[PDB]
Amino acid sequence: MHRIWLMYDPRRVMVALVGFLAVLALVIHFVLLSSQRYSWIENGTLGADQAPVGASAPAA
Amino acid sequence: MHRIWLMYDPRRVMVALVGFLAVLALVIHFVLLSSQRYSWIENGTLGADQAPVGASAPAAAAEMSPLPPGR
Amino acid sequence: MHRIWLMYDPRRVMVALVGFLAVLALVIHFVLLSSQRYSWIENGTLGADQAPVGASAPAA
Amino acid sequence: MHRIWLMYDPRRVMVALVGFLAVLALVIHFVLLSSQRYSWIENGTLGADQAPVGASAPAA
Amino acid sequence: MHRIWLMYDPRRVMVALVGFLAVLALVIHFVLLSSQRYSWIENGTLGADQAPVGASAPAAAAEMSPLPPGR
Amino acid sequence: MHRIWLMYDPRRVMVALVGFLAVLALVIHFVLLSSQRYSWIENGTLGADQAPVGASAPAA
Amino acid sequence: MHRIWLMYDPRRVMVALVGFLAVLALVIHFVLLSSQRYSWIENGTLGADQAPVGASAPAA
Amino acid sequence: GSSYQQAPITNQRRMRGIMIQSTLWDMDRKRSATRQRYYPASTPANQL
Amino acid sequence: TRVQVRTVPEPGIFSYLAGKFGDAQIGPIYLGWAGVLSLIFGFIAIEIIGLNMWASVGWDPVEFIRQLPWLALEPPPPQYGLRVPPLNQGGWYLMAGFFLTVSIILWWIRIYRRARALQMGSHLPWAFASAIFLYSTFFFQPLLVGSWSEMVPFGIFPHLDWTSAFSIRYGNLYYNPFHALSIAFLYGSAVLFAMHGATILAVARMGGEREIEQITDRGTAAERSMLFWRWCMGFNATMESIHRWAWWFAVLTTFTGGIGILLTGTVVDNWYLWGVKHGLVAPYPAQNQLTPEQQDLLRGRYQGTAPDSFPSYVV
Amino acid sequence: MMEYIDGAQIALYAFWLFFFGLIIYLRREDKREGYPLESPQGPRDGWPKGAPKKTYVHRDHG
Amino acid sequence: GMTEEEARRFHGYMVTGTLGYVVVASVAHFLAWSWRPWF
Amino acid sequence: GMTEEEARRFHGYMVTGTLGYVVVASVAHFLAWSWRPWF
Amino acid sequence: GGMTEEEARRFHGYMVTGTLGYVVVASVAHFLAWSWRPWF
Amino acid sequence: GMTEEEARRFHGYMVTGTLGYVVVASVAHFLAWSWRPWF
Amino acid sequence: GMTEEEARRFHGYMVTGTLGYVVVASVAHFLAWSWRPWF
Amino acid sequence: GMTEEEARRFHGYMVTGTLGYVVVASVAHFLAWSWRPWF
Amino acid sequence: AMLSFEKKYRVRGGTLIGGDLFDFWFGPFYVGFFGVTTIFFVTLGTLLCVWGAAMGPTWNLWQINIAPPDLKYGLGLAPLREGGLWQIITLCALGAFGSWALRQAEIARKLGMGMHIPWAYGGAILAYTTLVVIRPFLLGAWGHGFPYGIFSHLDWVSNVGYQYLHFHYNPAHMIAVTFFFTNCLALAMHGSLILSVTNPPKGTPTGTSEQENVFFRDLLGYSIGAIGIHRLGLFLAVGAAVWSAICIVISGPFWTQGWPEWWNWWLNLPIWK
Ligand SMILES: CCCCCCCCCCCCCC(=O)OC[C@H](COP(=O)(O)OCC(O)COP(=O)(O)OC[C@@H](COC(=O)CCCCCCCCCCCCC)OC(=O)CCCCCCCCCCCCC)OC(=O)CCCCCCCCCCCCC
Ligand SMILES: CCCCCCCCCCCCCC(=O)OC[C@H](COP(=O)(O)OCC(O)COP(=O)(O)OC[C@@H](COC(=O)CCCCCCCCCCCCC)OC(=O)CCCCCCCCCCCCC)OC(=O)CCCCCCCCCCCCC
Ligand code: BCL
Ligand code: BCL
Ligand SMILES: CC[C@H]1c2cc3[nH]c4c(c3C)C(=O)[C@H](C(=O)OC)c4c3nc(cc4[nH]c(cc(n2)[C@@H]1C)c(C(C)=O)c4C)[C@@H](C)[C@@H]3CCC(=O)OC/C=C(\C)CCC[C@H](C)CCC[C@H](C)CCCC(C)C
Ligand SMILES: COC(C)(C)C/C=C/C(C)=C/C=C/C(C=O)=C/C=C/C(C)=C/C=C/C=C(C)/C=C/C=C(\C)CC/C=C(C)/C=C/C=C(\C)C(=O)O
Ligand SMILES: COC(C)(C)C/C=C/C(C)=C/C=C/C(C=O)=C/C=C/C(C)=C/C=C/C=C(C)/C=C/C=C(\C)CC/C=C(C)/C=C/C=C(\C)C(=O)O
Ligand SMILES: COC(C)(C)C/C=C/C(C)=C/C=C/C(C)=C/C=C/C(C)=C/C=C\C=C(C)\C=C\C=C(C)\C=C\C=C(C)\C=C\CC(C)(C)OC
Ligand SMILES: CCCCCCCCCCCCO[C@@H]1O[C@H](CO)[C@@H](O[C@H]2O[C@H](CO)[C@@H](O)[C@H](O)[C@H]2O)[C@H](O)[C@H]1O
Ligand SMILES: CCCCCCCCCCCCO[C@@H]1O[C@H](CO)[C@@H](O[C@H]2O[C@H](CO)[C@@H](O)[C@H](O)[C@H]2O)[C@H](O)[C@H]1O
Ligand SMILES: CCCCCCCCCCCCO[C@@H]1O[C@H](CO)[C@@H](O[C@H]2O[C@H](CO)[C@@H](O)[C@H](O)[C@H]2O)[C@H](O)[C@H]1O
Ligand SMILES: CCCCCCCCCCCCO[C@@H]1O[C@H](CO)[C@@H](O[C@H]2O[C@H](CO)[C@@H](O)[C@H](O)[C@H]2O)[C@H](O)[C@H]1O
Ligand SMILES: [Fe+3]
Repeated sequence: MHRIWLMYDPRRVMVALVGFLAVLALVIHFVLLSSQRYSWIENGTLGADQAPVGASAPAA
Repeated sequence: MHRIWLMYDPRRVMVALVGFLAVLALVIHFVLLSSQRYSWIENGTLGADQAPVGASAPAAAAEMSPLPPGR
Repeated sequence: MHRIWLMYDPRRVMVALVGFLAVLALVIHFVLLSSQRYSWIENGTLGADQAPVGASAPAA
Repeated sequence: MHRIWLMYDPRRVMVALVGFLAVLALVIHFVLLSSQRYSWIENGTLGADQAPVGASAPAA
Repeated sequence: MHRIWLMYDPRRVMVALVGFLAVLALVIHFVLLSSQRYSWIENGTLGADQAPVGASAPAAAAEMSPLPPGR
Repeated sequence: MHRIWLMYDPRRVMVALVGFLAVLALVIHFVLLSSQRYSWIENGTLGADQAPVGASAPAA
Repeated sequence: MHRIWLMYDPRRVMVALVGFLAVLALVIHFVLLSSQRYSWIENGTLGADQAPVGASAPAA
Repeated sequence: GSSYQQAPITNQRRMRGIMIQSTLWDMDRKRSATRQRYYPASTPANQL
Repeated sequence: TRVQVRTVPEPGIFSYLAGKFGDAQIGPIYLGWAGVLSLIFGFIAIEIIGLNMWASVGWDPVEFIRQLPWLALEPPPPQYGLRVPPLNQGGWYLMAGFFLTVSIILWWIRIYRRARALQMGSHLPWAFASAIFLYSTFFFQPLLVGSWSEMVPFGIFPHLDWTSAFSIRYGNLYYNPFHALSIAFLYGSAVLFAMHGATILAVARMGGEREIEQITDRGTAAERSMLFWRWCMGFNATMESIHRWAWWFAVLTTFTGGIGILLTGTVVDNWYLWGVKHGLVAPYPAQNQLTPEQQDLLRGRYQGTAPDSFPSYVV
Repeated sequence: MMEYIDGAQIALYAFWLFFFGLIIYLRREDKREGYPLESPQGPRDGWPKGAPKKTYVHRDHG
Repeated sequence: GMTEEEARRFHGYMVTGTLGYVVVASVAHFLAWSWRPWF
Repeated sequence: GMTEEEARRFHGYMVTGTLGYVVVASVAHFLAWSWRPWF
Repeated sequence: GGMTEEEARRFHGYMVTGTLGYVVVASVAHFLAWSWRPWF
Repeated sequence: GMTEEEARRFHGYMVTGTLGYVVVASVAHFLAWSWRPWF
Repeated sequence: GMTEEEARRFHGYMVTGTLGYVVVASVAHFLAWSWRPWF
Repeated sequence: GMTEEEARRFHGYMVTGTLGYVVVASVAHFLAWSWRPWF
Repeated sequence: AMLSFEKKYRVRGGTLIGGDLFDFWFGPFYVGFFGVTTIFFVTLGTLLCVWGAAMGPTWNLWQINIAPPDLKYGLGLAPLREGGLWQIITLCALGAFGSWALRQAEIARKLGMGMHIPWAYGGAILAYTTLVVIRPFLLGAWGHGFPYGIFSHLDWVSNVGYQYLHFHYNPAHMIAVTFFFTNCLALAMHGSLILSVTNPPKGTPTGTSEQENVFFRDLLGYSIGAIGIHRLGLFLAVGAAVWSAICIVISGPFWTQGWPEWWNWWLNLPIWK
């Protein structure tokens, strides 16, 4: 499978890879930080049972 | 692994790295500073037990009818 | 470590460093000046036991 | 230590220094003049025992 | 010290110097003219013990009002 | 001192001077005219003891 | 004194002078016409002691 | 009004912009920014 | 494209000439004495504005960036009229306005002197003078109505708050005919530069962008430009005179604008009612009808002073 | 006094007279090239009559 | 340019015009003063 | 530019004209101070 | 030009050592931060 | 540009003008102090 | 273009100036700490 | 650019002028502190 | 009548549809097939405008007002007196404006010019089509179009702005305004530079490209070049209309709150929330 590095230049791809991973990681952390459930800077010391949960269906 | 520095200019990668680390360090400090638990310039002298903590699930019916604050 | 100055022109490095340090120091002073606890121009004489402290946990 | 002036043109360093110090002096005077404790044009004749302090009066 | 005029063209320096002194003097006169204690055009005839002291409050006047009567 | 006219063309200096004095005189007249005490067009016929005076020290 | 006319083109000086005097005269007439005391088109026939006078000092 | 009485300094806005209460403060409720809206208390040193 | 030339010795006889075109020095970006003073005066104006904005968030540098477009240096209170106001209540405003105004006028002189030194016509400083004229009506109209409170606050969103409130106070600026004319020239300036830019790019293959040559020695690129517009809309300019159409449409934008501002609050206080008087206002069916008791009940008060007390209502 | 006449109406008609004067000026400038027109009935100037052809002098390097 | 003899000639009219203008203004001011003094 | 003796000549007029104008302004302030003093 | 392989080894040796030294002081910074105010 | 002895000459006037200006400013401040002190 | 000799020489000052800066900042922090601790 | 001794001469003025300015500012703070201490 | 150099250029060819059938002139005007369709749509649309004026309350030019239908009619064609007449005129306007752009393309092709002018005019047609077609369609009623009346459409602009409480806060509107203002400055600047080299002060040689390049560099701190200033003017003028189209199409179809509270995202960036 290393023949793929005869098609694509490692110089171009490794920059594009690091860029994509850095952007994806940062997007996920800020999505979680904005949530109630995972606002870990304020609430990280709460136990799992104490952490927020979104509203269930009432079904009635 | 050292051959990565044949693949990229060792002079320029250093500037890119320090620039990245400086921005990340500043971002994390300002995220913390704007928080309540880690607004350390105002509340850094508080002990860990008395530092702020974010809101918690009521762990109950969330329904028990209130009573007024005592006059 | 002095060979590092062969790789980077100190004419460039020191201008960048002095610029960074000056901006950073100004940011830190103004962050302190606008806080309650360290607004030293108005309250610098108070003495540590009666300087402000940010509110302890709401659960108190 | 003087070889810094072989590395930089002193004709530019002096202009940068003079401009930096002039702006810094203006900023500090403006910050103080905007304060209550050091509003010296209005209150400079007050003795230090009755100059303002950034604290609330006891027992209201 | 005279060699400063060999490093800097005095023809350029004097324009900047005059400009700096002009803005500085104008800033200080406008600052004083807007002060309570030193608004000398309105109150310059007051004696030193009659002149305002301590009038540093940021909103000494009403912010919101009609314009003064037109005639 | 006459050698100043070798650095600066007196033809140019004289026009700039006349312009500066015109603007300065206009500013000073306009500042006085919009004052209370020296609004001489409406109130110039008042005697010196009848002319307005700014407020004394408050809270005596 | 006449040599000022060698330093400056009299064509440009006279245009400059006429322009200045025209603007200045127009400004002064409008300032007076806007005033209360000297709004001569409406009140020019009033006697001097019946013409408006601005507010005096607050003696009472 | 006949005459003007100054509010306590803690009731005086730092921001003189007239619409700020609708354009910004309706939506902004950050604690630090909310504190900066008014001047802090200020007392002659002998009264402390 | 993508065969750039690069010139090592000085073009003008990448790089640039150090030399003279007669009185005009070439090389550095020209300031002269008027340019230097303009930058000094203008810098102090910018500093006063920014320091006042930054002080208004209590020197907090995070809030200074976060809130920046809402920050203002705000004009004096209305009851001062034209008198000098307290430093914290518009004294800094008038000081920044003064230094900005001087800085602008010194920049005009700098441009005027440079045009003459390069042996060029005076068209650019008189175009800039039209913009300065509109700017100055934000001083003269507050002067004519008699209060510095009516001036424009320094601030990104705050000056837009003023722009809306000015139209509200004076009863809808759409019915000001000089505002309407100013818009016609503003739109016309976009029409002309779209048409002209597209025209010259459409003949650039034939050397049409060398406009000075096409003015002095009419080529086929000029002829095709003239025939396109003649065949399209029945009349045409020339390679020179299209720049006169351009110049006047830009200049008339701010000139007619300035007249519209000077008339507002001095001659007309409600432009919609002026529109009714002069027949501008289209009729619509009534959305409501008041009874005579409601005409007295629903009149309000003109807005007064803010309450300077905190009433208790002890009852 | 004059009810219907007011200063904003006076100013606006002053602008209209200026503006039509300017359009006439610009149309004269527009005719410094390509005019008089050819026609089957002979030469034509349209209206306003154009300004004349304009001769340019160039900076002497001799 | 101009000759110094022309400048001397021109200056005489320029001074005479300035004086005549100042005279007419001085009468205009004294007329205005008599009708409605400003001090 | 100017010769030094031409600069010398101009400087005499320039100093005298400045000091003359300052003298006239001094008298205008004497008149203003008599009419309505500012201290 | 480019980097010669003996220079690249010298540069890599510094670069890796510097990176790890930075991580070490950041480790102590987190040790101090955690013992002052833990986030879990 | 300018020669050293020519710079020496100019410097003497700059020193003299600066001193004269600071002297006038010192009298202006002491007049202002005697009228209405700021400390 | 640095020589290795100049680079060695410059580095000695850069280390020294950094150490001086860190020392002053260390005294400044301990003054600040003893006046108003942040932990 | 500069020669090495020409830089050495400039450095003498530059250092001494800096330390002179710091000395004047030190007295300014001594006077400000005596008038209204900030700690 | 013809310009003194014109006859040489009046060849056949470059048409898009009609071949040689309409490939002729009428006075100065080129006709062509889209000339014929232009005049058809112009005449029909204008006479229906005059009819809308006739059945309206007045002939006063400023007060004439052909309004769109009520929103209850949705995307149907309303009764003609109830706003269906506005809908017919709108179709005529689109036919005229489209025909005008295609006629310009035939003229440019006949002269060997690039298509820059038709495409630039397309920026104006886009903005019109956004106001009367695209935004009304996304809102679901033709009644969202603006009325045809010299001042009554300014009443529409006024009320649409205040539907969002403070329309100055619309971020695309801020960009569009900046393009309009920058365009007008750039037009004053370019117009002045060409005129001042071609009309130097009396008794001075005619200027050169080098002089306007020198002066422009003193004004902006860079040299744009002769083609660059025309690219800039086209970019600014057309970009203004495109950002105008964006700013109105986001108001209602995509954003429905006040525009000030759109900025809440900036206040809540996590670095300073
Ligand atoms: C309400 C408005 C608000 C707003 C109020 C303010 C608006 C002010 C706008 C002024 C615009 C003037 C533009 C201009 O003059 O440009 C060319 C020239 C430089 O030209 P150059 O080419 O680079 O150099 C050569 C120069 O000499 C010009 O030569 P030129 O061939 O053109 O020939 C002569 C002059 C005409 O000159 C004179 O008239 C001088 C006469 C001197 C007489 C001395 C006394 C002799 C004894 C008396 C004898 C007896 C007989 C008299 O060419 C001109 O035509 C240009 C205009 C000259 C006039 C300058 C403006 C003066 C009037 C200002 C009026 C202010 C408003 C009333 O520029 C200058 O020298 C500077 C102009 C003045 C700027 C002053 C500084 C700005 C204010 C700063 C305020 C600072 C804070 C207070
Ligand atoms: C005049 C004395 C008083 C003066 C004071 C008041 C008015 C001041 C302005 C005076 C301007 C000149 C009027 C004139 O007579 O022009 C003759 C000339 C025709 O070209 P030419 O080179 O001069 O002559 C050649 C021709 O004689 C012989 O060749 P040929 O025999 O092949 O030509 C056929 C002829 C037939 O002649 C006509 O049909 C004349 C038509 C004039 C129509 C004017 C209508 C104005 C009212 C519209 C009210 C609205 C009706 C819907 O020529 C033609 O085929 C005509 C070609 C021109 C087509 C013009 C199209 C409309 C132009 C814009 C209309 C205004 C839009 C607001 O036509 C033109 O150049 C007209 C266009 C020039 C002015 C455009 C100005 C646009 C300003 C827009 C900004 C407005 C901001 C508020
Ligand atoms: C609710 C809001 C109101 C309204 C209120 C106003 C007001 C109020 C004004 C305008 C004005 C204008 N309006 Mg309107 N306007 C509305 C609706 C519109 C609509 C529309 C589609 O609805 C449009 C297209 C316009 C268009 C226009 C322009 C034609 C005109 C400005 C011309 C110009 O170039 O100004 C831009 C140019 C300038 C401001 C000149 C600046 C020149 C100076 C010299 C630049 C100095 C720069 C300086 C050195 C830089 C440093 C500064 C520091 C950072 C501080 N308005 C509605 C009805 N409008 C103006 C006008 O002329 O009114 C008659 C005006 O004052
Ligand atoms: C070129 C020299 C080598 C090196 C050679 C050695 C040698 C030899 C020894 C250690 C030892 C240690 N090294 Mg090591 N070490 C290096 C780089 C590192 C780095 C790093 C970020 O790169 C780190 C975190 C460490 C950390 C450590 C500790 C885990 C360990 C215990 C001593 C100590 O506290 O040192 C504190 C110092 C630091 C955290 C940073 C500075 C490291 C200095 C340059 C290492 C040499 C000094 C040595 C420790 C002095 C005492 C031993 C002598 C033989 C007398 N070394 C470099 C690459 N290291 C010792 C060990 O394993 O003991 C059981 C040991 O004997
Ligand atoms: C015809 C009408 C249009 C118009 C035209 C127009 N504007 C013009 C011109 C023209 C023809 C110019 O020639 C002139 C110009 O210079 O253009 C580049 C200008 C101009 N139009 C401007 C802006 C402008 N024009 C606008 C509008 C308009 N301009 C109209 C649409 C607007 C709007 C829409 O609001 C704005 C904001 C400016 C870019 C410019 C005038 C610049 C000026 O006056 O600057 C004065 C100086 C300052 C602001 C100070 C700057 C301070 C520095 C940033 C400090 C840096 C430190 C400094 C070095 C310290 C000092 C040390 C000393 C030793 C040097
Ligand atoms: C908000 O805070 C607020 C309230 C604002 C408070 C804060 C205020 C602050 C920060 C103030 C700062 C002040 C300051 C520095 O920073 C102040 C520094 C001021 C200085 C340096 C003043 C210097 C003046 C010098 C002058 C006048 C010189 C004149 C020279 C003359 C006349 C001679 C010219 C030469 C001739 C004639 C010879 C020609 C010969 C030739 C050619 C030959 O011989 O060839
Ligand atoms: C919200 O968060 C908030 C609150 C903001 C929290 C903050 C958070 C953060 C992220 C802080 C970051 C801090 C930081 C890094 O990251 C900080 C890094 C600081 C650093 C590196 C400081 C270094 C200073 C070094 C100096 C001064 C050196 C001076 C050297 C001199 C004088 C000698 C010059 C040379 C000479 C004389 C010889 C010439 C000879 C020559 C030429 C020859 O011989 O040739
Ligand atoms: C430390 O340095 C810092 C960091 C502070 C520097 C940074 C500064 C920053 C960030 C500055 C930001 C500035 C901004 C964002 C400014 C925005 C300005 C805007 C949008 C302004 C818009 C319009 C303003 C107008 C039209 C103002 C007009 C004012 C006039 C015409 C005033 C004239 C006053 C005169 C002529 C005279 C006054 C004095 C008199 C004669 C009356 O005497 C008292
Ligand atoms: C070239 C230089 C030209 C300008 C030189 C100006 C020099 C000015 C020197 C100012 C010296 C002040 O000298 C004197 O200081 C003492 C404290 O030491 C002040 O002392 C007084 O005020 C202070 C502060 O309010 C109180 O704390 C103190 O209890 C009280 O006695 C005096 O009010 C002042 O008169
Ligand atoms: C500027 C002068 C115009 C009057 C200004 C107001 C001041 C009133 C007093 C004027 C008295 C006479 O003033 C005096 O005039 C003479 C010429 O006559 C000038 O004389 C000047 O030019 C002459 C040549 O013409 C030189 O030889 C001389 O060295 C030089 O000073 C003086 O500089 C001035 O001091
Ligand atoms: C403020 C810091 C406080 C926390 C402590 C930080 C500890 C930092 C550890 C630094 C250890 C340096 O230890 C070691 O140095 C040598 C040179 O001396 C470097 O050696 C490097 O250059 C040499 C040549 O000189 C090459 O042969 C070698 O391959 C290369 O790695 C190593 O890369 C580094 O591992
Ligand atoms: C208000 C009082 C407090 C502020 C004082 C401000 C001025 C400085 C006071 C000390 C003055 C003497 O200071 C001294 O001047 C001499 C020249 O005379 C400088 O000397 C410098 O130039 C000379 C040649 O001129 C070189 O040979 C020398 O190597 C170089 O250092 C010294 O570097 C400086 O230290
Ligand atoms: Fe062009």
